[PDB]
Amino acid sequence: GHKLAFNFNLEINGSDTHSTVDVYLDDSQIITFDGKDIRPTIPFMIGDEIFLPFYKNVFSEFFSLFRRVPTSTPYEDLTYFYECDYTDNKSTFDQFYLYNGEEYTVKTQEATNKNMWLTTSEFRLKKWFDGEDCIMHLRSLVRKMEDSKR
Repeated sequence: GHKLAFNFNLEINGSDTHSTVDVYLDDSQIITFDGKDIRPTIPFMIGDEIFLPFYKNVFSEFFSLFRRVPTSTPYEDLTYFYECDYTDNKSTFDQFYLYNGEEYTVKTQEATNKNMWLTTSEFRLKKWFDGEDCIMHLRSLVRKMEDSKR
């Protein structure tokens, strides 16, 4: 089986934001994004002109459209994990949310970054990158790695 996982992290320091995305293919990091630049972290992805600019746009859209309020605490770390899996000709998916490292699932009746993050993250990502896209990318990436001169 194979997995393509995306780890979205938004760090809120006062009013400034630092965003990161790490992409893992079968538990190997292949792509990293630091808010401004996207980069390959594995040889077969070096020189890629198809996935890198695509993800760069997706990741930028994901973070820039998040409607945040001013933080009460000096630091807030918001995590959104998304993974698709293709095993035995079967497509499965998994996602979760972390606030300062801690998983949470329940939406509350107050206007906080923690709540907005939980409420909008999946919907926001799926606008440019849904499960079907993830599976296609996954299978395409697996083949690309196998066919690569590395």
